[PDB]
Amino acid sequence: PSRFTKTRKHRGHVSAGKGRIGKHRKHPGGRGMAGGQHHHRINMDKYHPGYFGKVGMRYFHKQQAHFWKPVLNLDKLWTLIPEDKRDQYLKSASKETAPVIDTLAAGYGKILGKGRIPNVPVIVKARFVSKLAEEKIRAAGGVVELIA
Amino acid sequence: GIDHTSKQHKRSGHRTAPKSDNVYLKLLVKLYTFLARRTDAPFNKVVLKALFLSKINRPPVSVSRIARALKQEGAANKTVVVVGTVTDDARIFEFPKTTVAALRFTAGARAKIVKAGGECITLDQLAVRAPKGQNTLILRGPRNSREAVRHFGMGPHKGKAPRILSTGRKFERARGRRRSKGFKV
Amino acid sequence: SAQKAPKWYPSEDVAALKKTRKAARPQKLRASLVPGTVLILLAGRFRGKRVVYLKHLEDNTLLISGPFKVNGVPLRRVNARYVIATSTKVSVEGVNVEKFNVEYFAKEEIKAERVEDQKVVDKALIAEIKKTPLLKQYLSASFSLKNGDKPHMLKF
Amino acid sequence: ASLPHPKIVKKHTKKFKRHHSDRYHRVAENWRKQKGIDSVVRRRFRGNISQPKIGYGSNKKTKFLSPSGHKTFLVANVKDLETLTMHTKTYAAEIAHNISAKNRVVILARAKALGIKVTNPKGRLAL
RNA sequence: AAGCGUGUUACCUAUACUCUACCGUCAGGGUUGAUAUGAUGCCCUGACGAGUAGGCAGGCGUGGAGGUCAGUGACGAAGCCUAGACCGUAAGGUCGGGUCGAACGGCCUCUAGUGCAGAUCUUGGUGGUAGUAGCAAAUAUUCAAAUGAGAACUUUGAAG
RNA sequence: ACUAAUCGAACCAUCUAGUAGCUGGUUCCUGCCGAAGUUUCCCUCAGGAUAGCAGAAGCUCGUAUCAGUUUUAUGAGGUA
RNA sequence: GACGUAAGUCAAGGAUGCUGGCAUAAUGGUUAUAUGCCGCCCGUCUUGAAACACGGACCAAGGAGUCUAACGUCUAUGCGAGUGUUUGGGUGUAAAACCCAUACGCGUAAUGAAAGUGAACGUAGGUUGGGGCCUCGCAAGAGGUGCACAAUCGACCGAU
RNA sequence: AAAUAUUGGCGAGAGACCGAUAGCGAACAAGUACAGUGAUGGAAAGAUGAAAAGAACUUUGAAAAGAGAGUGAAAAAGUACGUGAAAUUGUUGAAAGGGAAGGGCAUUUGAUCAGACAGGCCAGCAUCAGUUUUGGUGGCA
Ligand SMILES: [Mg+2]
Ligand SMILES: [Mg+2]
Ligand SMILES: [Mg+2]
Ligand SMILES: [Mg+2]
Ligand SMILES: [Mg+2]
Ligand SMILES: [Mg+2]
Ligand SMILES: [Mg+2]
Ligand SMILES: [Mg+2]
Ligand SMILES: [Mg+2]
Ligand SMILES: [Mg+2]
Ligand SMILES: [Mg+2]
Ligand SMILES: [Mg+2]
Ligand SMILES: [Mg+2]
Ligand SMILES: [Mg+2]
Ligand SMILES: [Mg+2]
Ligand SMILES: [Mg+2]
Ligand SMILES: [Mg+2]
Ligand SMILES: [Mg+2]
Ligand SMILES: [Mg+2]
Ligand SMILES: [Mg+2]
Ligand SMILES: [Mg+2]
Ligand SMILES: [Mg+2]
Ligand SMILES: [Mg+2]
Ligand SMILES: [Mg+2]
Ligand SMILES: [Mg+2]
Ligand SMILES: [Mg+2]
Ligand SMILES: [Mg+2]
Ligand SMILES: [Mg+2]
Ligand SMILES: [Mg+2]
Ligand SMILES: [Mg+2]
Ligand SMILES: [Mg+2]
Ligand SMILES: [Mg+2]
Ligand SMILES: [Mg+2]
Ligand SMILES: [Mg+2]
Ligand SMILES: [Mg+2]
Ligand SMILES: [Mg+2]
Ligand SMILES: [Mg+2]
Ligand SMILES: [Mg+2]
Ligand SMILES: [Mg+2]
Repeated sequence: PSRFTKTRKHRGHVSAGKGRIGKHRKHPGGRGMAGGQHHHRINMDKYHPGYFGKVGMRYFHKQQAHFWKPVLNLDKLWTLIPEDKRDQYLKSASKETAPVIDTLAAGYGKILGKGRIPNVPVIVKARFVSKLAEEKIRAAGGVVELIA
Repeated sequence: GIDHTSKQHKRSGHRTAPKSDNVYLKLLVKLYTFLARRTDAPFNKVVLKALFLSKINRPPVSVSRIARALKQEGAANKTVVVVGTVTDDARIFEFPKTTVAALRFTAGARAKIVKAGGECITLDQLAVRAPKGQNTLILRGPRNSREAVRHFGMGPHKGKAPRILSTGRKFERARGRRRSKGFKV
Repeated sequence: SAQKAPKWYPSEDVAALKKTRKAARPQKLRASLVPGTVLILLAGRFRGKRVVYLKHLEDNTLLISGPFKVNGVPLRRVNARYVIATSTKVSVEGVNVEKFNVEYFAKEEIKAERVEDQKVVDKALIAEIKKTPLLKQYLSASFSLKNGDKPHMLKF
Repeated sequence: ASLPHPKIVKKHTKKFKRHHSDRYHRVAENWRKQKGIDSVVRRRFRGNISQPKIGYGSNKKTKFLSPSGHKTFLVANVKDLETLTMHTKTYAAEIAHNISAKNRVVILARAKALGIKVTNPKGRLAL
């Protein structure tokens, strides 16, 4: 709100905090990103390196949905089982009754390997997996089933 | 006239009170101001100062951080003290039975601690049972993992994060970042 | 309400004084003031009168009777700081003055007793005043500064 | 009477009138800080007016006291006056300017009954 | 010498130095089983105080909004005047008296088209100048009567 | 020269609150702190960016790390 | 602390005692004037303004850092590996308040131009400090643990 | 067709909006009066009182009007109408004044003003304390 601003305190002081000598003017150095290569070069090279110039290939008509692939790590893999039913699988860890985790229905494209799941076998259905993530799942006694 | 060696009238620069208007927090400060004055236990003075801190200066402490702290040898039966918020962490699958004293608990963190057989305690109940901070383990969260910290000290060859809205190709990955375009920072 | 209220009011209690270490001790008069000395008064209705110093009372007043039969100055008190002490002295070992004190001079037509308290004292004082020459006329004359008198060089 | 107080010292009884408020009618006497670059008042040249500064602050044991030794409490009715029932040695009632004559009569009689001093016991009187 | 060189003392006086008080600021402390209920409170101790540009902090004032004072008011609200009074370092606040005629405050909060001496500032009002500069080109007016409150100036007559 | 008291491009309205590194002004009080006119770059020289000087917020600790100072020991220098 | 054998006293962590006049314009305040000494006209640009630099004859009223989109640091608050009810739906005492699904955004993964690949040798490492806590000690100190943070050497992910 | 738009038109309900120099240019016979050949430009201007009850009548004046009287709660509401500021001005009163005036500190003089007797004002002496200033004198090296 207006009453807490420094404008209120500057009332009675001539320059309004803008200085007598410098004397607040309209656009003393230019508008927007003017002079980014001329009189704003130092700032721009110090705080935005890489700003000017070109980079690799162009992609005409890029649709992000082609690239949709949310990653999920193993350390969060067991969160896709609801908490009420989680502890039953964590105990009695055995095959012939192993939790099927459909990571795609959970909204994930690829399972990565940040690692250290419990030693309980689980059936991980995924579109993609990292090599180490499938190692840790198999080491735990589970399996990854490729789905589409 | 006096040839002043030091700046006159300089404030300490340390918080002497919470900026917060939370009445219960100020009551907790009323309690630990008394305890810091009337006891010589350094725990009370440390907790008091931590009670003054700002939000970025009291990061969350995870239950898994607490459990790692309890793995310190000879620490498995110590009352963990967190002047702040304790959050839940599903990345840990075995939580120990311990008493944790904290300003705030999340629902997940409290459920995990209680399901372990442990106890969640307010700082005034800690003051009742450990007036001198007896057998206590003060834990602090990571201050420098804040997103804002990535951008401090930005400059050539410093390797900090530029302040930038859109990321990817075309956004500060050119002249100034590779020898093929000018130079590299 | 025109004025809301003070949330907490000051105490109406009155504090007791700290105990004071000011013990009253007797006044040390100047050496020049010895009973029997003639005194110039410097202030009051009897300005400039020469009187005889008789007794140092307990309120630090001097009891003077510049004999009433000589210059009309009655038995009265004076402040030692409003007095010039002279070198001329008449012995007061013939006059009783122990009956005179602070309650003798209380505030509330002359009273009867002070007349004979004066007419007894003046007998003893006039007796020795008649001895040395010119002192009775000296006690009748008033003191004043003439032209060129310098009291910082004057001897009294 | 009031509670015993130390002697009242003001440290500046004279009003702090604005520079050149005697010079121009448009300049009012309410104190204003000279902020001009060349101002003799701002620079504190000898012979110029004195400016308000914290060193003039009144003794805290005597601040807000009237010469009678009482703080003023503005009163609009009997209830506001009875706020000072147990505070007669430190506070004096002052009837608010907009109180009517017939209500002032009621306030004065109540104040006399309770021993409360009234700083303006003559406003709107038939005398 | 009341001049010049030199020597000796006394003496004068700065917002400087010593001590004391008061204000504020900073710092370090004290104070809870009635702190003899103000703990952003009260109290103890020490040091410090120049300031443009500028930063920050605590306050003062104005229009409107939620709440409260079952606040004020035609027995007079507000406004205005007042070398009358009081409080505050100050922004300001309060009271008395006059004028006046219908509304308006205190406190806790919310909000802003929120504070003027200046901008050859805008609009409006008003001065000094000053009863001043002036009312002097076109040749020129005069007598009498009438009218009228009033006639250099209107009308009529006479005349130039 | 003239083109309605307007002419080295009339007048009216709008775009239009046109832009200005330039001139002028920028409205209460008190308290505390307290500058710079120098470095580098710039169609830069009446302007900016940059660093510095400054305030504010603090935080981690609690007499250290120190220091516009000397001493001791040991270097270096090519001005008087 | 001193004095006194003790009683107790004292000039020893800040004035008491005695006495007088007046109780009002007497002291004091305000104001006008006088007297001594002092005091150049503000604002502004400026190295430098009282300037023979500029604006200002006077007065009143008006009069200039705003709002918005996106954002940085800091702070308060809610919840927390999540978070955001308000596009919309339900509902209502109807622009309020109350309730809510599916999504979407930001976060929870990086890196490469890209195709792609994608985070534990180890108690999630070693070393140096490190508040606090623990054990032993009258204490000092010694020993154990050591979160945040700091320096540093490694390990892991991607690029080469 | 509907969901969308809508500084125009018509009909409604509203506001932490403005309150007569504001708010539309215009609260009013306002796009009026007025300017310009013309396109165009374009104001200022609200408030007596509850009711005109808007002052009959006398008197002075050639008259405006004045003085009375009267109406009204009020004429300190008389259509030059609510209140009625400042600049500027008249009168009366006070005061000062040899080429400005105004200001600061202090006090004199004049004028003016507040409060208190259940201690308020101004002083004097004594014995002390703190800080100082100026004398006298003693003992030692
Ligand atoms: Mg300033
Ligand atoms: Mg300026
Ligand atoms: Mg004052
Ligand atoms: Mg003042
Ligand atoms: Mg200057
Ligand atoms: Mg000489
Ligand atoms: Mg200062
Ligand atoms: Mg208001
Ligand atoms: Mg009124
Ligand atoms: Mg006036
Ligand atoms: Mg009315
Ligand atoms: Mg404005
Ligand atoms: Mg003005
Ligand atoms: Mg100005
Ligand atoms: Mg003339
Ligand atoms: Mg323009
Ligand atoms: Mg300073
Ligand atoms: Mg170039
Ligand atoms: Mg310039
Ligand atoms: Mg050489
Ligand atoms: Mg050389
Ligand atoms: Mg006087
Ligand atoms: Mg002078
Ligand atoms: Mg120049
Ligand atoms: Mg100047
Ligand atoms: Mg100029
Ligand atoms: Mg001019
Ligand atoms: Mg002008
Ligand atoms: Mg104004
Ligand atoms: Mg208008
Ligand atoms: Mg009236
Ligand atoms: Mg009137
Ligand atoms: Mg009227
Ligand atoms: Mg009017
Ligand atoms: Mg009027
Ligand atoms: Mg006037
Ligand atoms: Mg003359
Ligand atoms: Mg003078
Ligand atoms: Mg002494």
